[PDB]
Amino acid sequence: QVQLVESGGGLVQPGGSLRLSCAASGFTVSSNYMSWVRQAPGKGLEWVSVIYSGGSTYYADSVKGRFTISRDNSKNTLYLQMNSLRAEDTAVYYCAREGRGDSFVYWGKGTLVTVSSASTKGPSVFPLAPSSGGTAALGCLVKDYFPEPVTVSWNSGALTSGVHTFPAVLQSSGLYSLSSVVTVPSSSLGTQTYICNVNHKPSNTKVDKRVEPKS
Amino acid sequence: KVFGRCELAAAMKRHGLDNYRGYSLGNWVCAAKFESNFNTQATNRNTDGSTDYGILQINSRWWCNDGRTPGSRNLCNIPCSALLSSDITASVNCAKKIVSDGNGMNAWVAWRNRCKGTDVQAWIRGCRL
Amino acid sequence: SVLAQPPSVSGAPGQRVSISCTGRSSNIGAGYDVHWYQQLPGKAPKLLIYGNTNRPSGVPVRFSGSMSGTSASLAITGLQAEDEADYYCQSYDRSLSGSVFGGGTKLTVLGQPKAAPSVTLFPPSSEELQANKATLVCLISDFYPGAVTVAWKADSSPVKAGVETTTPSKQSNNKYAASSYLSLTPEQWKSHRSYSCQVTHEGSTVEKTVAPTE
Repeated sequence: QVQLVESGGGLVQPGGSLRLSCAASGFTVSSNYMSWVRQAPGKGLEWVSVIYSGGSTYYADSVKGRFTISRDNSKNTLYLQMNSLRAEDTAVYYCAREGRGDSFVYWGKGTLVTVSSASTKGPSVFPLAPSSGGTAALGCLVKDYFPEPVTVSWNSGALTSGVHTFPAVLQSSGLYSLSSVVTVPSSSLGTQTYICNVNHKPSNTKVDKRVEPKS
Repeated sequence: KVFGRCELAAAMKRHGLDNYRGYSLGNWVCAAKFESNFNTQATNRNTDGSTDYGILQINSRWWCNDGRTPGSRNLCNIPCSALLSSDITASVNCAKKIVSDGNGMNAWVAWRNRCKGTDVQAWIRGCRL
Repeated sequence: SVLAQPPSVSGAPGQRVSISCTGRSSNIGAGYDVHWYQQLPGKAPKLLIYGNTNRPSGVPVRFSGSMSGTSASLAITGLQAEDEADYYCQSYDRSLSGSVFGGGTKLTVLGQPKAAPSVTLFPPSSEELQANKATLVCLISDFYPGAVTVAWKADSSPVKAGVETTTPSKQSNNKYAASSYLSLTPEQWKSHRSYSCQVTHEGSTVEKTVAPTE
């Protein structure tokens, strides 16, 4: 019943600004201790900021004077205004509801924030046609993009069973590549349409690719 | 003197602690319960040479002067003896200063552990304030 | 650091393990309670222990906490495969004026059931070849432990140029996945009778082959 939904994350350049939101349900943000915790890729948890039920605010020294925590009582939403963003601010940002003694009892799923001066590159999408017992594997190659992430869906969300989107590879070039593969019944190949929907928000890329059997 | 829960809540409200520095009254009552068990004469000596005095357990290294602590600061400009009075005025006035130092009510270790993020207003519930 | 944890801890199924959390006089040593968190792969952290020793709802009895002086510990008895995760201790520091986390401990359960990798190899698509590019896609899934070696071959010759391989990471099912990419020119692709992607995992080998003749 208690839910925390964060949004507002994305790519921004050094010195840039971004505002994160955390929409709450099943409790009132105004009468609770709410906090922001971040986690840089492959790194540990780092406490960022807190807002007490009474309105007092506290910040980690690393974001002091740059980040501002606040809440909107009518919208039951928590905010994190981030200014003068630096490369080292790149992390998954979690919204948390505190329990007794600043224990973090409920966490959101996190929103990714990337701070980079590198140029944004949209991916090139290629079908991975099933070749010629009972099942066939087909997919999409999402080639040479920056930064992370890319989301892949199949048949606009209709196809979910046997879908595996693999973690991306970070190549020598500095560009990423990933693949998404769906295991399907071989008898469906002549009839069922398979479209991978690739979304890369930083480059505003929204591409649908038909994966048909080869001839 | 050992205060009753509601008796202390009334006294603390009369000394302007309700919402002082954004902390509702129940936070103050809860902090005194877990710090001194509502005893104005509670005295706790620490291994470092400092002592915590009274109902809100105010520390002799930073806030009050007891003349026993090496490197004492006396930031509340009061003898530690004034903090053992049955009259909470001196303890309240010093707590108002402590809560304004960079830690908020976290300065009271027992408040952070037992009161912070709990239903603190249960500590003033049933009282005729 | 303000809170220190060992970067890694390992034990066998059924074993008792403990993860230490070393604080200072401004946090644990000041009397501030320690909280513990378990972070499963691809998931947000979840509260495991609160107020030094308390278990929230759903946390098994095999998880216990202890705390005295400037240190706290997390003990795990009857270690199971499901315990593999990143563990974090947390306290409050009065010098920094805020909540503080330890660096985290990665827990490995050495001896849980071994799972052989499944391999899918894709040749370059005609769409990519028509664009004068070529990529071979080798997808490795459902393996445990996470260590794998990928060896690419053009006929019987090993190929290392233009190879990009991921560091393996956990899937939702608690098994690993990895990918290997071999970039070639359309001319290089057409010059060989076959290309192979071979995955070595413990003493096992799974190999898939693609032929440019189609």
